[PDB]
Amino acid sequence: MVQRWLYSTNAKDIAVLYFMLAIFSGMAGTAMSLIIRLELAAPGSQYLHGNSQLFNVLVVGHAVLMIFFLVMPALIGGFGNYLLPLMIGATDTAFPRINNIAFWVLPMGLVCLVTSTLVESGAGTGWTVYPPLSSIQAHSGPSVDLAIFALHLTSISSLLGAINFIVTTLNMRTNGMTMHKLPLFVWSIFITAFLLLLSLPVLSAGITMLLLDRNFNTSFFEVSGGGDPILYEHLFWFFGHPEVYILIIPGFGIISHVVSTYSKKPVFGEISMVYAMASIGLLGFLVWSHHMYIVGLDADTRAYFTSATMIIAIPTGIKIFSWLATIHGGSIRLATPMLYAIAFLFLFTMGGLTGVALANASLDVAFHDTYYVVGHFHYVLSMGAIFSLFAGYYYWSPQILGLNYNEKLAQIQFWLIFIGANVIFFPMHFLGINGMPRRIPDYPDAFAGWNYVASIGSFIATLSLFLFIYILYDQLVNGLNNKVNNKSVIYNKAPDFVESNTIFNLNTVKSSSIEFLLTSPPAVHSFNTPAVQS
Amino acid sequence: ANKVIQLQKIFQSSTKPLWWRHPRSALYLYPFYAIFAVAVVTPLLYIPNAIRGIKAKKA
Amino acid sequence: VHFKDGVYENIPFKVKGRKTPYALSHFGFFAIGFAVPFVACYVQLKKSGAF
Amino acid sequence: MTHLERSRHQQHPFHMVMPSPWPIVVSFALLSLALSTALTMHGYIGNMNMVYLALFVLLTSSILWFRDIVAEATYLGDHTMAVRKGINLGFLMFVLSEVLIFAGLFWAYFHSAMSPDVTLGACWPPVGIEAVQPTELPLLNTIILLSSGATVTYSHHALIAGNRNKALSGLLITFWLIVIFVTCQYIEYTNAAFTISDGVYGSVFYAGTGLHFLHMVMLAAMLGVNYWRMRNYHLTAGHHVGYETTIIYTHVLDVIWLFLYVVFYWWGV
Amino acid sequence: DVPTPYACYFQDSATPNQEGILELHDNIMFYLLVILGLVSWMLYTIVMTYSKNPIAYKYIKHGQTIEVIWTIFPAVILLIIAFPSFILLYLCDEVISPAMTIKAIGYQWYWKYEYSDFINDSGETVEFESYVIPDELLEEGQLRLLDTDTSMVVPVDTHIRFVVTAADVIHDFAIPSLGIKVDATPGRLNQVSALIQREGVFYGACSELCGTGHANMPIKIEAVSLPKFLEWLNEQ
Amino acid sequence: SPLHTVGFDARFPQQNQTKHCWQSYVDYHKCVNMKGEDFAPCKVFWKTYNALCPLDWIEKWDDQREKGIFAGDIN
Amino acid sequence: TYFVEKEHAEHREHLKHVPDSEWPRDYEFMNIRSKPFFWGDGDKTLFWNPVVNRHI
Ligand code: HEA
Ligand code: HEA
Ligand SMILES: CCCCCCCCCCCCCCCC(=O)OC[C@H](COP(=O)(O)OCCN)OC(=O)CCCCCCCCCCCCCCC
Ligand SMILES: CCCCCCCCCCCCCCCC(=O)OC[C@H](COP(=O)(O)OCCN)OC(=O)CCCCCCCCCCCCCCC
Ligand SMILES: CCCCCCCCCCCCCCCC(=O)OC[C@H](COP(=O)(O)OCCN)OC(=O)CCCCCCCCCCCCCCC
Ligand SMILES: CCCCCCCCCCCCCCCC(=O)OC[C@H](COP(=O)(O)OCCN)OC(=O)CCCCCCCCCCCCCCC
Ligand SMILES: CCCCCCCCCCCCCCCC(=O)OC[C@H](COP(=O)(O)OCCN)OC(=O)CCCCCCCCCCCCCCC
Ligand code: CUA
Ligand SMILES: [Ca+2]
Ligand SMILES: [Cu+2]
Ligand SMILES: [Mg+2]
Repeated sequence: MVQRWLYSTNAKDIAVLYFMLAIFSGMAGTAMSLIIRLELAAPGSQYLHGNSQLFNVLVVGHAVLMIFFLVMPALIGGFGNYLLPLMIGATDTAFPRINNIAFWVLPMGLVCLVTSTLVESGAGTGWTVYPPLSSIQAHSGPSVDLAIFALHLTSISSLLGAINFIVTTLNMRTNGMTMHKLPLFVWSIFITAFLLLLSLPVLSAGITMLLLDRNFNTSFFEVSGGGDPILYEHLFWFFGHPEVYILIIPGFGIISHVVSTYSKKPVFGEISMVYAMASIGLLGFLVWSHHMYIVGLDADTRAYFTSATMIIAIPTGIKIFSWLATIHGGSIRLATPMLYAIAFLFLFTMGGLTGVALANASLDVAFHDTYYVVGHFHYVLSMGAIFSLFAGYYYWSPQILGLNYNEKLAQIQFWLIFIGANVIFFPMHFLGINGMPRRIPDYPDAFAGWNYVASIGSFIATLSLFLFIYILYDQLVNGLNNKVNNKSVIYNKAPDFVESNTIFNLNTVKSSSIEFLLTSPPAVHSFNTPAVQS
Repeated sequence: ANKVIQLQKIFQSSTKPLWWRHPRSALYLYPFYAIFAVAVVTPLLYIPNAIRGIKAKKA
Repeated sequence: VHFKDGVYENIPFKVKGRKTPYALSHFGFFAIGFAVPFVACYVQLKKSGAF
Repeated sequence: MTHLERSRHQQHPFHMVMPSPWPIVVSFALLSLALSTALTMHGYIGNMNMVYLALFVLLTSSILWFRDIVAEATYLGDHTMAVRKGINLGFLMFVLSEVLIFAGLFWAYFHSAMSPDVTLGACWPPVGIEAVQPTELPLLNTIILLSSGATVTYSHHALIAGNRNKALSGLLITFWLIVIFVTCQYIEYTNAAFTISDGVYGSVFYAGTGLHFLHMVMLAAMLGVNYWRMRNYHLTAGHHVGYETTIIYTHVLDVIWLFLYVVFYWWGV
Repeated sequence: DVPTPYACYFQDSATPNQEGILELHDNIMFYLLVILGLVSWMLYTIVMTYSKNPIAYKYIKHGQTIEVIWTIFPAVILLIIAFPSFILLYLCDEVISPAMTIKAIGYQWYWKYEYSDFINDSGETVEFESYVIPDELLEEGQLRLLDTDTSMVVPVDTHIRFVVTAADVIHDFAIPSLGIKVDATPGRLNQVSALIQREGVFYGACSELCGTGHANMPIKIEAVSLPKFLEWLNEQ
Repeated sequence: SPLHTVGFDARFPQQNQTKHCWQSYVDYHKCVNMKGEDFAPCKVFWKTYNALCPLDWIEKWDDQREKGIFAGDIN
Repeated sequence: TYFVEKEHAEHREHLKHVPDSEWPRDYEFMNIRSKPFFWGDGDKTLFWNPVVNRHI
């Protein structure tokens, strides 16, 4: 018991620890966004007693927890470590001891970020940590150091895990499976592992150089020694954009499996889906300065970055039309995973179309630090990547756990988050176009209207999260009963039209990936004689 | 000298964990565990002062 | 190493055959997560003299 | 070997590592290091004794992890052809990431030099700064490094051919050549007329060449590990993977230093 | 000139640069509405008809005609709006024949204005600092978090060059109704141009997180007539 | 109109204008170091570095020249 | 390299006799002290050499 969970070398057990830590962290990051939305409900001091430093501290904590401690350890640390070895026939990962250190650095990085908010005054800097606001003159004491060490520990985690993902895919495939025969979810973790390998080392240069200015009398970014603050932004954003794609592509591969299963059709143009995922991962290294359109760059620099940013809309739109082509002419089964996937196609398109407006440098003059930007990236990260994370859990957890969930309770949960997420973020575009800046705890009185509407939706969506916590409890205590009563779905594919009920019992599963052919909780020794395909 | 084959048969017929099979492994593992405990506890005994803003008087 | 197989065997926590109800573990674990932002606020508002 | 005997052996070539304590003990040393350094840089801890202990425990805990990989390959036979091919591929992806760390330090150098700031004098190097001349002690270093990539080539090929003495001598020389490079940079540092405190020039210069200095100390530790293993008969004429990873390392560091010497010493001076 | 409650559109424009920014926003939204009309319709009429289809068309897996066509169509649309977006980019970057230059410097939670053309009758530098009026000192009718204790006075129908920098950390000079937004970085000077076509008061704010006082550092600009500006200039 | 200020200069056509101030200050001080403090068209530089350059910047460079620490090469 | 290094040793010997009165004055960017180093006296670097490096 001690050595199964502290000494582990099994990739399935480690993936369970990842998901446990990932979900404990989304609690804290949701609680911070609730405190933030209560202080923005009306003009004046509301709940924080006029402490503007504390409001800024909670905004940094909110972004770091959601990105580096929820979405990455769950989509990649969780689903990647559990389903990638099973989908290719591997008996383990390569490097099983590397696989274990890449988890145990995240608990130590949390007891570095939490103690950062409790020491002196915390880090009220934004998640980008620009200098000179984050140097020792404008932020004294050890708070910004402890936040940098936390970011260092998440980079060790993601880099070590990426090296392991790349070797396993290239070296440990089963008999007959060639690189053209991989499932689309395996392709999405493989391409993501390469973006992490080529972007993380540039971020570790930028924030280690920021640590040197603060404590070792160095002038990379200090203006009195010749340094330049605009250098830090080039180094930070050269990792940033690749990161947003490191957060959506694993969700692109989940959406492919769910949509194909509940249509009873194979993915339309499956080979052009891999080519599109590779083109988006390559064009995500050539567009980073759309995040610096107003800092004073040249006009010919800005005209290049406009056209480079726009052309990533072509490969992404191929994936959107491809997904609509597989459900056309299908036999659609509206279980809970299918509901999230259909909402993803509608809410991701909206968030991506507000990005096309932002891509032009001329128009971004009216769209800088404007709530309009906040509206763009919560449509693609919270109705995007988050919706694909719910779709995954409802798709694979009955197999992984051996326990079913209450179906009609889960459709109530879906509608409560779909309604509540739209109420928070749709009026954010109205505030931004009229000119409301971001990162403020207080505003002029003409912005009170839409700010009240968004704070109401924030309560609707937190209630939907508390219903999900109860659904987990019901699945773990009543999961075996959910199979014998009629409170859950047993088969994600139903018999075909002319297929009789008893013929269907000969082959219950019609799957194009291995994972649905294992025992319900898969065995700890899953393959002895290797699997074989033609 | 060459001791690959002799150590090869000691290791492959042993019940103990891998890091314990060599006859000389007691001399490394006993003092490391004691040193590992001091190096973890002591920084933790200082967070109370850091939250309270008390600085060490090295002067 | 050889482990066991089954339903409640691939998780680190105990759900059945325990003395205390599993509800105290399940909701206590997610309560502590939801409660760390409020502990931070308390310390910092007690430093500014607001309390 | 019939069906009965084939049943007693694995059906796949891959390595099933037993549970170990090291991955979670390294993580605790990493947190003890992070908590100690931030607390001493800001006065909450009086001296540097606790930072010293955390570095010592991060060091002796990686040694024990490396000690368990020696036994799994020399005494247990767990490194088959497929395990060997995966290890090589993981190491090439490690050095590619480390190469891009230098790529970020070369960006910072070129950003500061092509359009220099006016508080410097709008000139590179800034006024009053006396820089290191290329045709000097740095030219002895670029020859000492190029001279070790050819004595390591004949040691590797003397081991494949079965010559022991020639193999053992072409490695004892590569060791003392990297050692000589390391103390030559030490002399060049305690004599330089500027410091890392001397503005943006002393920051980008000592960062690019100071990181490379730290890798060389790691490179000299690897050739000493190979020396013990080759002299005590661990390495065989066809199975020596701890050696090829070291060899690829000495060649990438050679190319990186070549770039440093052309940009930081010949173009930027 | 001022934000209004429940507003869902641009504040009214006073310069040709903000006239052109709005024209490009509306031109782009014409095509984003065609695309959203298609995608939402195909999504709706696929769920409503194939959730009741008992036999799936499992042998349809590719199409050469539609896949080429739907790769070319997004490229034509993207090219249509890049033409006016490039023209606006170079029309706003030019600063040709201005008649006056004003410097604005950002500080830890106030602004600072300097006139150094030496046009006033005594030929000095005119300079003052601008602070938000605190809540305790407001007079009834003044606007919270907007009104300042001093303002910047400019004439109408005059081309003006703005020069922006900073003293301590990064700030941002921004006025929504004038089409102005530019970072204020310690160490360098950026410039922008304007030409105001009507009189009034135009409000803005700091747009680069600068610490606790990031919300308490507004910008207020008054545009008056030429004889009226010379009288104000020659006194203060 | 009685309003005049410096115009477009082909050496500095971009948004970044840092070197326009610094070069006019540098040219002006070396114009008076050899051609004398008073020179009809030596005022052309004096107007430009005054119009578009912060007063705190000039204040710092003046103090540095007094101690021989100005980094510009004016002598 | 020995010849070129041997010359620099005498140049170090001459500077060691120069008193601090005619040491050239620092520029604005030289000897940056945003906050003291947390070791020793707070004013010296790792490879600080009193003969060639000075803070006045
Ligand atoms: C992962 C990304 C992510 C997510 C999910 C969210 C979710 C939310 N965010 Fe935030 N947000 C950011 C990333 C994210 N945000 C970033 C980067 C910033 C900018 C920081 C900066 O300005 O410096 C930001 C800033 C930001 C601001 C700006 C504050 C200011 O500028 O100072 C506001 C304001 O209201 C806000 C609100 C919200 C709200 C109300 C939600 C809520 O609606 C959430 C709704 C849904 C949920 C409740 C989450 C689901 C719950 C889980 C635990 C999932 C579990 C699932 C399974 C395991 C299957 N966010
Ligand atoms: C999941 C995360 C995610 C994703 C996927 C994206 C995707 C895109 N983003 Fe976004 N972005 C963020 C996360 C993300 N972004 C965050 C967190 C910030 C703020 C960071 C911060 O400041 O803290 C940000 C900010 C940001 C900026 C900086 C703006 C500013 O700060 O001022 C820009 C600039 O252009 C941008 C544009 C785009 C574009 C063009 C896409 C494109 O990939 C979208 C393409 C998709 C579509 C276009 C939809 C479907 C397409 C079709 C159906 C084809 C047909 C269409 C046409 C013919 C037009 N976003
Ligand atoms: C703050 C200062 C920076 C410190 C850096 C972070 C320190 C964390 C790791 C501490 C070292 C302990 C040894 C673990 C490594 C190991 O043992 O590699 C050895 C592994 C063992 O494989 P196996 O046992 O899994 O399989 C069992 C098979 N026998 O071989 C491989 O994988 C092959 C590929 C080698 C790649 C190693 C990469 C080096 C890790 C450090 C990467 C840090 C990147 C960030 C850089 C800043
Ligand atoms: C506080 C109670 C103490 C009682 C006193 C003992 C008296 C006898 C009572 C018997 C109970 C013994 C107590 C032992 C502790 C215990 O069983 O539950 C206590 C455990 C804690 O312990 P932990 O091992 O999980 O580590 C963690 C310690 N930080 O709570 C929990 O994690 C609850 C967690 C549940 C939420 C996880 C939901 C995830 C479901 C898995 C889905 C995975 C999907 C994967 C997809 C990739
Ligand atoms: C996580 C990934 C890592 C990304 C790293 C990006 C940036 C790294 C570049 C800096 C690396 C260290 C530079 C060498 C030291 C140096 O600078 O040389 C030493 C300089 C030169 O001596 P002097 O100034 O006295 O002049 C000589 C006149 N007689 O003295 C100093 O500096 C003193 C200050 C000590 C500097 C130590 C800084 C340690 C923090 C970084 C640790 C290394 C990073 C991780 C590496 C594994
Ligand atoms: C301050 C603390 C810092 C600690 C860092 C110490 C680093 C010093 C380097 C010591 C390396 C010893 C490795 C020997 C192990 C061995 O035995 O490798 C030999 C084994 C056995 O194969 P065989 O061919 O001998 O077979 C024998 C005949 N059958 O093959 C391998 O495993 C190959 C993998 C080796 C890779 C080692 C890891 C290298 C990257 C680590 C980087 C960590 C720091 C990164 C910081 C940025
Ligand atoms: C997903 C992101 C979508 C981006 C949308 C951002 C906003 C874009 C600009 C939209 C202009 C709205 C018209 C203003 C009407 C008005 O005049 O408003 C009038 C009143 C208050 O007005 P008043 O009393 O203050 O003064 C003026 C009094 N006449 O408000 C309202 O009736 C609110 C009604 C909301 C309007 C519906 C918006 C529909 C647009 C869909 C866009 C689809 C996105 C395309 C793909 C990305
Ligand atoms: Cu100045 Cu925000
Ligand atoms: Ca408020
Ligand atoms: Cu981006
Ligand atoms: Mg900004």
